[PDB]
Amino acid sequence: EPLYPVQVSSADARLMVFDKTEGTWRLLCSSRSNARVAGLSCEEMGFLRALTHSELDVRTAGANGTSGFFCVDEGRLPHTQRLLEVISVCDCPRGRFLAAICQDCGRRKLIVGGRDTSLGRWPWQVSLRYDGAHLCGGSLLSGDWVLTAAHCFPERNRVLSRWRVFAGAVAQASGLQLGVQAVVYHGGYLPFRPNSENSNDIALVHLSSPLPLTEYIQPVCLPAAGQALVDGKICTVTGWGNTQYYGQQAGVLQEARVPIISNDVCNGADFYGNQIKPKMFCAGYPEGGIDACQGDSGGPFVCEDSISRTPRWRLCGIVSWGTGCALAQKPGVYTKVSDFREWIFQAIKTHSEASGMVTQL
Ligand SMILES: N=C(N)c1ccc2[nH]c(-c3cccc(C4(O)CCCCC4)n3)cc2c1
Repeated sequence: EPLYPVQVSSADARLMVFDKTEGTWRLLCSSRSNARVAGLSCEEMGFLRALTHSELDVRTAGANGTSGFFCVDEGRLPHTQRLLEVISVCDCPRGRFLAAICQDCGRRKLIVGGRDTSLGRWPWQVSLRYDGAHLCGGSLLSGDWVLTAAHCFPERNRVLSRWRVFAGAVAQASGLQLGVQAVVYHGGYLPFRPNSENSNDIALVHLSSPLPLTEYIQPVCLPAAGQALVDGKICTVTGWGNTQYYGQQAGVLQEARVPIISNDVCNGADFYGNQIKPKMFCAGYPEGGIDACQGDSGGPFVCEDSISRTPRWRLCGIVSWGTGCALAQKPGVYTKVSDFREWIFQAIKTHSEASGMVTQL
């Protein structure tokens, strides 16, 4: 597990960044911009936000395994997308440094050809229902925000008073069921605007009230900044979708394990013939048999790593589309979440108070 270059102490929340030139960790020198440095640092690592921050003092706190300090270029800060771009080594005379409490995520506090799952195993999984029926899955990013697919909201399914967000249970008939205040969908999603090309198949659901965080309801993390999708890696897709294309929805949330498939193979004529656009990837088996399906759309494709020095699940894909379900040489296609990190943050930063359907290019 090659560590992410930005870390946050589980003990006291100190932020630490890696020095390429020396192999050491350095603290971040406190400054007038502590708040954005905090948020930016959480964003960087793949957490949604900094809930709170504070100043620590090396006289009362210890270096705790760090050699010196980085300083943040506050002029560049508000315009950077990368923390690693705005820091330089500095003396930090006053020995005061930054700590940040991030919105925790990716951690447990306990579909075709998959298995019945248990409660708390996938606590970010939500069911998105219109008029009483399950149409789509989604993934909690906080208690009030859900990441799902744009295609879940075509013309007829745009009356928000009719959507509900079901969380906290794995059986469809069990749990908490809340309203929706807004939907921010991607304006680069050509079909919503003919019909087209499924790039930018991504939307955010803002619930009219936040869910409690429990052992059954937790957010997922996001891919950290610059984090690559690793081909062949086995990740997990879950949902209440159909267990055969021409079948019934699962009554109990299912899970299935599927490897990432390189675009080399997936774009191949044997497979998808150049239909796999660069913000999409495929996952599944050349043989077929295990796949997501109708009604898993919007739900989580999650991959577990240890790059934050503790095991974490991160939402690497969103169930977008496929030609049938579980077909040999037709794997699942997913939205590449890492490619929409700044879009997710901008949307939430901009449309937090909005109501209705909002387009964000
Ligand atoms: N093999 C796969 N991985 C895969 C993934 C995702 C998939 N969605 C569908 C499909 C087919 C007909 C209608 C729909 C609706 O999207 C259902 C939700 C609301 C709008 C209409 N989805 C197939 C399919 C296959």
